[PDB]
Amino acid sequence: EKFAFQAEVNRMMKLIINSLYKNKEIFLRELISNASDALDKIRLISLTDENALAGNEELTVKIKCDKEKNLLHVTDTGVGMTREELVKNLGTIGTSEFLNKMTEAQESTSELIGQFGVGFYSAFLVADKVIVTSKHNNDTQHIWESDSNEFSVIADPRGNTLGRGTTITLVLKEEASDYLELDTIKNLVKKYSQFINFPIYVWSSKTKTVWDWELMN
Ligand SMILES: CCNC(=O)[C@H]1O[C@@H](n2cnc3c(N)ncnc32)[C@H](O)[C@@H]1O
Repeated sequence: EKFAFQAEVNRMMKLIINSLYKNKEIFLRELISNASDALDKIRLISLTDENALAGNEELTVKIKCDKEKNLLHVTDTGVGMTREELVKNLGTIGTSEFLNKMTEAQESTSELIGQFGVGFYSAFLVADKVIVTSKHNNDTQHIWESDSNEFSVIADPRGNTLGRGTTITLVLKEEASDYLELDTIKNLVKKYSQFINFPIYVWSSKTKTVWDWELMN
């Protein structure tokens, strides 16, 4: 259940965190970009697999703020991940070139992070803990969590609650509490969803005060 990150991943997490220090809100752009890719994959599968979308008939990205819990949630209904995939895909990693590319560019990698497929780690810039709950058609719902010093994966004792997809839950750092603010979230989600071809909603409030999904693109 408990794993260590690959040496290269530790170096990469540090690089990413060190360079994006001043431009932190791109973590949201990167997570949204990953959710898009997840949806594209499931959509490509729905073409050859008639049952692919069985677990969840929708193809969306929903974001919600839990200010009391101090949590940020980014859930997609994409391909999702198996237990093995959570361990390999997040715990392991043009890797060597990217390393030299990043260092020589820090001595704006904001674009070089999205280029390569490692924007997920940028979450650690605003979170102390990152939790990945995911449901894949060929496995049971699992949870991956890490504070960057190690990571573990277990079976979700809650069972299949997603159907299919992934929820990225970020335990926000104290100085990152502005991201629990709906409007701070909407400005960032409306800015980073304008290129995404799947609908992105933010659990917002309207006034008396009812809550519901508000589309962002
Ligand atoms: C190096 C960081 N790891 C990733 O972003 C990879 O992990 C998996 N991943 C990350 N976020 C998601 C997601 N929301 N849905 C599906 N796979 C994901 C993909 O294979 C990514 O390429």
